[PDB]
This record gives sequence, C-alpha cells and structure tokens, in this order.
Amino acid sequence: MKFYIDDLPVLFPYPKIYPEQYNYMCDIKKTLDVGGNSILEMPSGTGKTVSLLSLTIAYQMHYPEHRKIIYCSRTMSEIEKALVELENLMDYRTKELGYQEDFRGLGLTSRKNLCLHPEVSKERKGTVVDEKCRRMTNGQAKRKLEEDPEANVELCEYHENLYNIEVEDYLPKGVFSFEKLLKYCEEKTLCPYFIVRRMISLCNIIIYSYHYLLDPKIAERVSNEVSKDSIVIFDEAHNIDNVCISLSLDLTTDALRRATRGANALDERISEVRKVDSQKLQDEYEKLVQGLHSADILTDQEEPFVETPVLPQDLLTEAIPGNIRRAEHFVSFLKRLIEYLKTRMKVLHVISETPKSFLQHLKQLTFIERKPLRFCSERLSLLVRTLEVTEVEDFTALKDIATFATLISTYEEGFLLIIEPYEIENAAVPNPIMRFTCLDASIAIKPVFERFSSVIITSGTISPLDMYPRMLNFKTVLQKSYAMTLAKKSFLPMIITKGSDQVAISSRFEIRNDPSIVRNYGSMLVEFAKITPDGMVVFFPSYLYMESIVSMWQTMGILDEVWKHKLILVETPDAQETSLALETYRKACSNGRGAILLSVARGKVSEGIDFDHQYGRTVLMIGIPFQYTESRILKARLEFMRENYRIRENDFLSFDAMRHAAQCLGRVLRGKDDYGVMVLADRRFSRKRSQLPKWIAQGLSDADLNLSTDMAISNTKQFLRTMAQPTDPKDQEGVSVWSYEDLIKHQNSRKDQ
Amino acid sequence: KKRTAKKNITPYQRGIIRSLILTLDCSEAMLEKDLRPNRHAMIIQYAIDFVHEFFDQNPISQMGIIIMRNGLAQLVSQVSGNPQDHIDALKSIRKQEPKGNPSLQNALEMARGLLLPVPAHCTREVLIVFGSLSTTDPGDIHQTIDSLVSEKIRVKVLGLSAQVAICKELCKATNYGDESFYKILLDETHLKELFNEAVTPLPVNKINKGFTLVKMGFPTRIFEDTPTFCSCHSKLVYGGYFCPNCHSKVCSLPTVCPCCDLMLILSTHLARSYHHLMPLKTFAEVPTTEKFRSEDCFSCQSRFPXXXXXXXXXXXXXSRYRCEDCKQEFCVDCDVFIHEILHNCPGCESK
Ligand code: SF4
Ligand SMILES: [Zn+2]
Ligand SMILES: [Zn+2]
Ligand SMILES: [Zn+2]
Repeated sequence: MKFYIDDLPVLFPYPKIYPEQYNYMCDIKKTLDVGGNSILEMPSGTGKTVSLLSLTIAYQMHYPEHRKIIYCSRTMSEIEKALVELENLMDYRTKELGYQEDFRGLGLTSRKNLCLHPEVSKERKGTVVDEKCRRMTNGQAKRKLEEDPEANVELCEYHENLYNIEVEDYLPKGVFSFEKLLKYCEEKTLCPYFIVRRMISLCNIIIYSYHYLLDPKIAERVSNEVSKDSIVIFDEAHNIDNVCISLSLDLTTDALRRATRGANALDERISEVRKVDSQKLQDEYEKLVQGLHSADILTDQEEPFVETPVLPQDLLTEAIPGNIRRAEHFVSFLKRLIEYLKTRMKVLHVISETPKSFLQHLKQLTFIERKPLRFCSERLSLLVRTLEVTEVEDFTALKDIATFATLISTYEEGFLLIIEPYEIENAAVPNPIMRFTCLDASIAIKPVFERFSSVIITSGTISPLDMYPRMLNFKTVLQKSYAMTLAKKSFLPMIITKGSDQVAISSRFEIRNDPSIVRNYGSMLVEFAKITPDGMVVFFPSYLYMESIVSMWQTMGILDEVWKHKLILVETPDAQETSLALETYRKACSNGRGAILLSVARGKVSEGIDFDHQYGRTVLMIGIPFQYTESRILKARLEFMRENYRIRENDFLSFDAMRHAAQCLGRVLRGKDDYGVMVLADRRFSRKRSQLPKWIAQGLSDADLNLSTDMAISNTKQFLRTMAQPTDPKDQEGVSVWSYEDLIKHQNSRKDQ
Repeated sequence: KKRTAKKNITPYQRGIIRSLILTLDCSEAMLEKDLRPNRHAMIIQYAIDFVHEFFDQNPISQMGIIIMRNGLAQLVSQVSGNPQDHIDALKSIRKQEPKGNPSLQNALEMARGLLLPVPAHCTREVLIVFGSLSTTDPGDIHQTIDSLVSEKIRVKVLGLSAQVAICKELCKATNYGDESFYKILLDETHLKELFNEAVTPLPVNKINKGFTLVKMGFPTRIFEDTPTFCSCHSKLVYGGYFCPNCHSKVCSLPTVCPCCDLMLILSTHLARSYHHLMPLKTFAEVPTTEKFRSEDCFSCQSRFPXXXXXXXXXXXXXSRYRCEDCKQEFCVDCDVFIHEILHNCPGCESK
C-alpha cells in the first residue's frame, strides 16, 4: 500500500493492514516531528516491526533532514528478526516504486558471530574471540603483520583484503542480514565484523544490542554520522533497566588471585622490557610527559587493549597521573591496589561500602589518590599496548582491576561496593564477592538519552508505563496502551489461583514442596498435556525451584503418563544443550506427535525465542516469579531506588515479576492467524489483574478469575474445538483487517477527527 | 434466513470414478467418552450408513477399510466393490475394542501401496477419521506426505475436537495447497453430513491430464433359475448376467469382468451420477409482497406460501423459495426436497 499520514506516502508492504498499525503510526509520526521519548504499548501479536519500519523509512526518505535511523534491539534474534523484516519491506520498496532509495543499513552484533575466519570461529569465548581477532588485526599484531610479518602473526586475513577493497565505500546496496551477510562476506573473504566496523560511518539505519548503544566500553565510538540527532528506536526494551545494571562488577577472588600473578607477569614484563627496550617506554614517558597524549591515548587503529569502562570516552581528565607517568611508579601502585583488594577480600561478614566512604578508606589503609585511579585504564592500556603480550585471560582480570579502578575512580553515591564474605547458598565457605554495582539505570541511560530527542521505546509487554519514566526520570510525551482489536477470541487467557480442591497454589510460600500444591500441579499439567495438540511450554520461577518440582514429579507416577502423550524437554542452565533441545521441540511440534517444554521466566529462553501456532498453543506460568531468593543486591539497590523514587520494593516487586510474567506470553502469538491458551498458576494473580499490559487484560475476562482446573479445562476444550473451525467470516474482517487501501482510506477518512 | 452454497461451480469437471480408502483411528483415544459408547462406536455406527450412502451415489467406485491400533496400520477389508463385505467387516470390529496408539505414518503408507493398483482415471483418494490428539510415527512424515503428492493422492481428514498441524499441513499440501479438507467437527450432528459431504466427488480448480475413453460393456439378465452356475464365485448362481465380450456368467453386480477384465455396469449407475454432474441453482426465496403467484404450491400443491395478511406472520416469511431458470414457484419442502432427493427441476423440466 501507499497512503498518507497527512504528510507522507506509506509504502506499506503488506496488502492487508490492521487498524492499530495506523493508530500506531499516526501517533509515532506525531511524536516523530515534535521530539519526545514517549513510549508505546504495542501488542506484538501483529506486525509491530512493519508498523514501525513503514512509518520510519518514508519519514527518512520523505522529509529531508534526518538521514539516519537508530533501532536498538534486545538481542541478535531481534536483530535478525528485524533484519529480514526491513529487507523485504525495502525489497517491496524497490518492487513497487522503482528505485530512488540509495539506502543501506546493517547491524553489528559481535566478533564471535561475525568472526568469519574459521580459527576463532571454532573458539568459544568472545573475549578470547576478542583476543585472537584482535591478535588477527591488532595494532601490534597488524604491526607484527606489517612491520615484522612472522609466523607469530595469524589473522582473519580479511581485514587486510577488506581494507584493500571495502574501505572506500560500501558493498553495493544491500541491507545484508546475517543470512545474506555471512555468506556474501565469505565469498569475497570478509569477516564483516570489520565491514560494519568501517561501515559504522555509513549506514542510514542501524540495529544492535542496547549495550552497543549503552555499554559505554562498546557504546564509545558514537559518531555524529552514527548518532548526531537521528531517530532512536528501543524495541522490546521493557527489560532495559536490568541491562543498564553493564556497570555490574563482582570480584571473583580466585580469578583475582590469578590476576596478581598476571600483575606480576605484568610486573615481570615491564621490568624485563625496561631492562631491554626502555627508551621507547621512556619515549612513552615522553609520550606521557607531554600531556594526555591524545594522539595515541585515544587513537589506535587496531591496538586498543583495554576498553572504556567509563562512559563513551567522556568521563576522564587531562592532568597527567603525576608520578605514575613513570610506569614503574604506575606498576607499583597497581600492586597497592590488588593487595588492598586482597586485603579487603576476606571480610568476616558481608560489608557494603559506598565509593566515597571507601574512597578515603582506600587512602586510610593505603595512601592512594583518586586522581590517578581513573588514569589506570589508559595508563594500563598503553602499557600493554607497548608490550604485545601473548595472552589476555590473565590480563582480562588485570584490566578488570583497572576497570574496577576506573569505575571506583569514576562514580559515586549512585553506586556501591558490597562484599559478602561468600555465596551464602553454600555458606560458611571462603568465596567473598567484592560486588560493586550500578544502582540507577538512568545514569547510564542519561548520556545517549541526553543526545537526541527522537527517542522511541516500545515493548510488547511494557507495563506499567510509569516506572520507566519514574525510574529513569526521563521526559516522555505520550504513552498510549494499545487495545488489540479483535472481532473474535483469537487467544485465551486463564488464571488458576486454586485447584480442584480450591487449594490456593503459590510459590512465595517457599522454594519447597507443600505437597498439596505440587501433587495438585501434576494434575494441572497432565490434563493440559493431554488436551492440547502439539506445542506447549511451561515456565518456572527459578531453575532449581523447578528442579524440585521435576524431581518430586519424577518420583511420582505423573511424568510417565504425560510421556505417553507428549514429549518432554527441560530447560538447562547451559545454552548449548538448551539450544539443541529447543530445535527438537520445534521439530516435534512441527512433526506430528505432541511435545512439551519447561523453562524459567528469568531464563534466556523467555528473552529471545518466539512461539507460533504449532510451536506454541498453550503456556503455563507456574507460580508468580520473584527474586528475593537473592540478596540485598536488589534491596541495597532498592535503597537508592526507594529512598529517591517514591517506589516501594513491592512497586518494583509486583510489577517486575509481571514485567517478566507476560514477558513470556508475548512470544505466544506471531500473526493474527495464530491463537493459543494462556494460563496463570498462582493464587496471587487474582490481586495481579491490574498490572497487566492493557491488551492482555482486555483479552482477560472477569469470569476467568481464580479458576480451578476443572472450570479452566472446559473453556480451552471448547476454545480449541471452536478455534479449530475454519472460523473465517471473511466479511467482518473489513473492520479488523481494514480493506486494503480502501477502508484505511474509508475509516480513517471517517477517523479524520 | 438463508445459508446457500451459492454457485454450483466445478463448473464442468468432477471426479466420478473414485477409489476411496476409508481409514479409522482405533485407539484408546477412540475410547474417550465424548460419544456415548465411545467415539469409536458412533464412528463405526456412522461409518455403516456411509457405505451405502457412498455406494448409492458411487456405484462405480471401489473402497476399502483400515483401522489404526497399537500404533499399527491394520487393513480390515480389501478394497472392493460390494458394500456388504465392507459393511459386515465393520460390525465385527464394532464389537472389538481399540488398543494402543494411532500411527498415522503407518496409515498412509499402507494406503499408498493399497491405492497403487487402481487405473489412472480412478480418483486416487483417501479419507481419514482421526480421533487422537497426536500420533506415533515409526518413520518420517514430511517426506512421506510428499510421496503421496507424487502419486496424486488427495486426502481429507475428519479432525476430532482439536486441530493438529501436521494433518492440517497434510490436507493443505495434498490438495495442491488449496485447503478446505481439515474439517474437525464441533458437534456430533455435524459429523453426520461430514460423512455425507464426503460422498460427492471433489474437484475445485483442477489441473487437466488426458482424461481418456473408458472402455466398458454391459451384461444381460438370464432366465433359467434351475440352470444355476457361476464364474466369479464358482457357486451355483441361479442365473444372472453375461459379459458382452467374455460372455461368461457373473454374480449380479456392477462388478469388473472376472473373465476378460473389464468394467460391467448397467447404465443406471451412470445415471446415478449426473445430478452430481450438473446440479441446480438454488430455488430463491421470494419477496414479502411481490410474489402474487398462485395460492397453491407448484411442485407440491400446498395452498399457503404466505399467510394472507397475518400481521407479523405473512410479512414474516415469503414461504416461496422459487426457481430462477424456469422462474416458476415451488413449495417450501419441495425445493428442500427437489434439491435433495431427485434433482430434475420440474418447472425447468417442462416448458
Ligand atoms: S579477523 Fe575477522 S574473521 Fe578473523 S577472527 Fe577477527 S573478526 Fe573474525
Ligand atoms: Zn460368483
Ligand atoms: Zn467378459
Ligand atoms: Zn426451474
């Protein structure tokens, strides 16, 4: 389609169109012009992305001013989800209106995904992937490649030939999704990790993890071309908060100890080289004694060893690290650091330290100064940069210290260090956690937020729209909750507060077996497992908590019976096994015989994956999720959060569980073709009807309150049967599917007011 | 006040010479009590009627039975022409009870071989009455489905109170994408016609091969009941038909030639179709005031068709569902009936 929003042709690629999408686009364009933040509840059961991209692409190509687009995603899954999406929209744009587009946009994800050279592609850990892909094309290693080309130099070899041809202009015109990108770059032998890294400078739409927009050590290279004032899209950013908490930092003393020797390994390295080649190190001192050395304290084409844990290369200063200008001075105080840390390591009990409170306390037990403390990282960065070491795993820990040092040098009074003497789960053992953490998400949010007023945020499960403006203090404009329009059932929600014995079922009671509930839960599950066709998942408040249920159920005769009907797949903590298991679960659902999956709402499964009709027909939320299984980490954070913002733990608590509860459910529907059954299994959900995302609660009927299993099973029994009918009125869909180019013309001409 | 199959649009082509293999799930799933003795009994019950109902409209179409127990494909009745043999094979099973899961994969493949022998013209076609909510497939399926298509095997299933994607896929794929065949009942009464609608042929928008001449002949009755003998059952058949070519006796039937291998029907079997060939546009209801035709049914002869001004009764329903092409009126039940039993539009017949 190609219609108007009172100013713009809308090159809509899907002939059929949904009224909300226009109701959607109508509002965002309004917000698009007059700058704002102004999040939007958008039920992703429709195509929200098309509704987004439709407005955006023209708005970029219709108005002349903003030639760039910023679309930030929760994960590569979202990336690849959107990547194909635009591409076809973009492809539809060439098909229907010739070619006047000259638009290219792509997304950076990592090295590990994008390291195309098979060597580290075999290797697992991204830091090691970072380490060797650095060592592939590293300022020393590329100098090892150029100045002293030797067998010690291995590389992707692409970044050379990429540099040979790529870095003058882009590959021709494609928005090359990984599907297109991974192949296309392989043929011409590219590790596109650098293709995008150079292409940072080009694309007019970008997509990457919020980290790449928020993680300052990766969200550092922000350029005006890539940023200056263009449009910002935060998709499925309901969980943005926890991402900002990025500035997380806990201290594995065991790794820390290895750092000590790594520090000594550094200590030996600097001493041994200062024996051998100290002049350039003195020249580096002369590269230091000049001042900040902005020439190579900041500009390093393939060199930079330590990232910028500080904000995107801003929160620093210029006065030299005084004495530490001498690395031997510098090396020494680093030992003061770790030992201080090592000294602080073995506190008998848990101790929480505010930075400033700790600040002079550092000077107390060892007279160190904060001004050098920030300088460590760059001072470290050049230090290792000068000495082309063979490994970083030791030095990862090292830079983390500097990273810690920088961080603790950096911020205050919104952040805090706490050391539990151990992990109390297996308490009375030595494993103290010198945890220093972020507390306010907004602080890390502020900078990018400070930049551009074309900031837009939307999840399928934002609820309520207040906490985020509350928590982040940020200045929205409009926050409209989108009632999904349905001329039909199209899905089913349910609430099981009590079982057949009307016994309230819960999880807040304990992580344990009140044998009534779980024995009741075996029934609940199994009867559902019987009734539905293939495709069904359940969620649990916590992994080991789930473990209890399974183990006891395994003991009981419950499991085998469901084993008769469906196939069972658990969730694992490791991603590998999971990742394998999932596709199978897909295969069983896709194949005939029924299956079933179990996982945890806080789990990675709930965060990235999606569930269509066959893949998902019924879901189950065993219990109401919670986290005070864990420690003051939240509470201590709550302190600042509660003491500043008029929020109680419950405020955070009751919403955030829901923030994760429905977070699962949004995956259940992909297209308005799909449908499903959405049950809730906890007594407290009854009190919780009033925190849902609007379209959910609208889809939620009253009579479904505190259902037992018996009353529940009937409705699904029908709903399944009913929905399975080719319920195709094909006439009332005019209102709900907006007769194409006509009713949107018609009804919105009638909706002209 | 109307729900009409608007246009009788094959419009020119439907699949007459059929070869339908009926397959029934026989599993403990069939032993659930949504239906009175079970689904299974009503199934076999509703299956029985089907056979005549089938053979009535299809006196020219072979048919056979399959049950699905213990995750096994288990033919019960060789595909053949007599109804009774088929018909009796049910009752036998009807008393016996199902055991073990349904293995759909077993089902089709047993059919796939089973439907091989039939000639090209014979519509190679299968119908499924699934009862379970899942399957137990010994081998692949997505590959197996395709093999069917390679054999041009249409399929159609009668879903139980649910929908399962694979069969939903199966029908869709096997009916060249264009799908309507995944019907799953919501009410038992629906199942009644669900069989009945399966009776008729089934093209929609077809691809056209070389539909050839069908050789066949016609036999003739005999007289001497005493001279009994046979040539297909080798019994002493009191006296019956004779091949026009093989010129041998045969037990009375529309059977094939057990002597020189050709199809031998009378003609009525052909005639039995043609209403399937060119059916009739529905008789249309009349305006609440404009009819003004005779105060007596045309087809039938019922004085009413209105109410002669009865406030909210005469204006309630112009009981004058009437034909277009002949433009002559017709009674209520008549149009209900002339569209039902004998088609042969009387008004359109006589002009
Ligand atoms: S050079 Fe390119 S392909 Fe090789 S490891 Fe580095 S990013 Fe990956
Ligand atoms: Zn005989
Ligand atoms: Zn003969
Ligand atoms: Zn007529």
